[PDB]
Amino acid sequence: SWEVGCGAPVPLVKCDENSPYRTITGDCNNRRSPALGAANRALARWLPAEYEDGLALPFGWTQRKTRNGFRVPLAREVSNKIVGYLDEEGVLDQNRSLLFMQWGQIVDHDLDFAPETELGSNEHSKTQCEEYCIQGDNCFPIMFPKNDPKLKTQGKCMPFFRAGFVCPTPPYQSLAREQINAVTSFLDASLVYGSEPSLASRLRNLSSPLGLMAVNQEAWDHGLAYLPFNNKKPSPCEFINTTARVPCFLAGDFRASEQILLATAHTLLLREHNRLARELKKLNPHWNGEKLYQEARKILGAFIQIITFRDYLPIVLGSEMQKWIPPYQGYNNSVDPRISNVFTFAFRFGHMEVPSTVSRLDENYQPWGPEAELPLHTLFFNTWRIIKDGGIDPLVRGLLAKKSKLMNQDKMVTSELRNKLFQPTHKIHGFDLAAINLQRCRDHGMPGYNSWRGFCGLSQPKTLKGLQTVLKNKILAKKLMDLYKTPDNIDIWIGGNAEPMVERGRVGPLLACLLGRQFQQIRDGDRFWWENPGVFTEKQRDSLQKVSFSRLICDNTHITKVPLHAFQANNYPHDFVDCSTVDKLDLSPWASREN
Ligand code: HEM
Ligand SMILES: *[C@@H]1O[C@H](CO)[C@@H](O[C@@H]2O[C@H](CO)[C@@H](O)[C@H](O)[C@H]2NC(C)=O)[C@H](O)[C@H]1NC(C)=O
Ligand SMILES: *[C@@H]1O[C@H](CO)[C@@H](O[C@@H]2O[C@H](CO)[C@@H](O)[C@H](O)[C@H]2NC(C)=O)[C@H](O)[C@H]1NC(C)=O
Ligand SMILES: *[C@@H]1O[C@H](CO)[C@@H](O)[C@H](O)[C@H]1NC(C)=O
Ligand SMILES: *[C@@H]1O[C@H](CO)[C@@H](O)[C@H](O)[C@H]1NC(C)=O
Ligand SMILES: NC(=O)c1cnccn1
Ligand SMILES: NC(=O)c1cnccn1
Ligand SMILES: [Ca+2]
Ligand SMILES: [Zn+2]
Repeated sequence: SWEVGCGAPVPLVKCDENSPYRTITGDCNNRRSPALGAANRALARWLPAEYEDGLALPFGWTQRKTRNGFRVPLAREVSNKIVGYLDEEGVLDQNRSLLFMQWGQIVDHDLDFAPETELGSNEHSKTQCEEYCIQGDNCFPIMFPKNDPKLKTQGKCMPFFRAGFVCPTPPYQSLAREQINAVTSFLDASLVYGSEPSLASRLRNLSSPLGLMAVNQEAWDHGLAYLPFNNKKPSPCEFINTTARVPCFLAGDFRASEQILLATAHTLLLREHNRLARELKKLNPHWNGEKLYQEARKILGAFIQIITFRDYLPIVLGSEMQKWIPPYQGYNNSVDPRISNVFTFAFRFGHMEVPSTVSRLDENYQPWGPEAELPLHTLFFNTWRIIKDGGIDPLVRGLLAKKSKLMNQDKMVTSELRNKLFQPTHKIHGFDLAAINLQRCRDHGMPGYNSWRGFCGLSQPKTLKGLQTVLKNKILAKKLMDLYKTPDNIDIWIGGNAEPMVERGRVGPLLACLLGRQFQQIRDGDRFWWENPGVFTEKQRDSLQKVSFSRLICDNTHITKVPLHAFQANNYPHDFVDCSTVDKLDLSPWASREN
């Protein structure tokens, strides 16, 4: 009965089966089904979508329509009563660097992107939603509850537009709405190179046969490269400071400039590609542009995969790492490599790891200048602070020496994100990411908390006392029950993040299962996984095994002192060393001798 499937909007595929390299769109990875994992196709559904009308209306759209007999609470009311807090003191993670939060953002970006629908061009459809808060079509405004401080200073709501969906942009009516993943599902550095041919070419430097990525020609970081500017107007980065008038950066991913430390991470990755390309050129003078670029791109992809699976996932999943991601056993073409719609919400556990401020530190790892520490919100879409205020080095020192925020049942998300988020085209630092996450969860037709608990083989609390035991928190379960009248209605983003973290990890049991299962598939179902026999030669793998985020910093910045385990909390100068005692990536095995 279940159909072969739709996909009118989706592009046609032709595959070079000889190709030793990935496509930019992800197509051709799986040979039997070439479109699996490819960008711009529907996110996978691990469970049937749950919409108010079974097809496309989110729960909460029709006021009179209940979910399981109860009205769903406003996303902003759950944010105000459960997610927010005042005191930032004592909220830091004693054993994770700020780099741990940032890498999580980088990895998410590489894997999934579900952009708001496109209809606002030559239209006030976007202007109206914002200006008048009238719910309709793609406009699904986040209404402020009665006692909300924002009602007094910001109006009746926060604009919010429904995510883009496959086939008709216009709503379909026989089968459940499926949201689109605009990027490639493989952990493949698509955030650096782009997931569309159109964008991938624009990022390259084709003026020279060196396989380099294009760089900024208007500014340099003490001779080091910056990413090219996106000269698209309007620009949110110019808008945050019309006097500095510095635009956003142009990277393989559309969100690169959202916050200063993400732009910073993208810069290091870009520098790495060119550094690898230059190096390869030396060793194999005979290799042309396409060759160099594809080879450096392939090494960068492996670097990202290694740092992620070897350093990052174990300290996220703790004790559950083995359970869900057993040691590698090779490529399995039977595995669905597609990112699931629920994983795009599970991975948002990172939102509770973002601290309230960002620091710039000098070569002594001491405050750099008079305004060295800055509130996070002044840093959304902020490029000028990097270009006109010291480059990226002082920021990278902060990523190593400062701490991530620790998830806390009583202090979930910092007000820098919960009350002062800046959204492009909107003019103010007054949005709420936590509310947007909850409204989105509904937009995507997410099944509720207990459906996912069942999916992960975990208990399904039906009462306040039952929920109290699962969350090991009486007061939190009581607020959740007061808001959602049954655990069955609790949105997965908030339910999953409310659970106490597993041993040696940073997420609860439910998230560990959703995340673990996804990463296992991402690895096992990738024909181009770095450790799959034949992708790299065995000597190349011996060389890749040494990659480290410390080495990445050393080779692409002017920082000469770094920790050996960049993700753990590290203090200067004790946990820091000279870049000379740190393993280098040895590109000797890439010397291809032919004659
Ligand atoms: C200051 C740092 C961060 C900012 C400002 C931020 C901001 C945002 C915003 C504005 C959205 C779009 C929300 C929506 O429209 O539904 C989003 C989505 C998302 N965020 Fe974050 N975020 C940050 C950190 C992170 C971290 C550390 C992680 C992971 C460890 C992460 C994971 C995600 C994921 C998976 C999505 C959904 C992406 C997609 O599939 O569309 N975020 N973030
Ligand atoms: C594309 O690559 C060319 C060649 O590397 C770049 O041109 C040069 O700019 C460098 C700075 O990296 C100068 O030192 C040289 O005068 C030029 N070098 C050569 C070998 O000609 C060009 O800037 C690149 N274009 C973009 C947009 O990145
Ligand atoms: C926007 O960017 C400008 C340009 O850098 C900032 O102006 C600088 O800030 C301090 C003075 O407070 C000085 O260190 C710089 O020399 C200033 N330059 C100039 C030309 O004034 C400005 O503070 C930023 N404004 C906002 C709102 O972010
Ligand atoms: C390959 O993947 C399929 C589908 O997920 C799975 O059932 C099977 O056990 C995997 N094969 C091996 C050898 O693990
Ligand atoms: C600090 O973190 C690392 C993992 O990154 C771990 O090996 C070490 O035991 C941690 N220390 C404590 C006290 O948890
Ligand atoms: N961290 C994120 O996933 C993100 C960052 N900026 C915009 C949208 N999403
Ligand atoms: N924060 C964001 O959603 C974002 C990031 N980059 C470009 C546009 N929007
Ligand atoms: Ca990808
Ligand atoms: Zn310098």
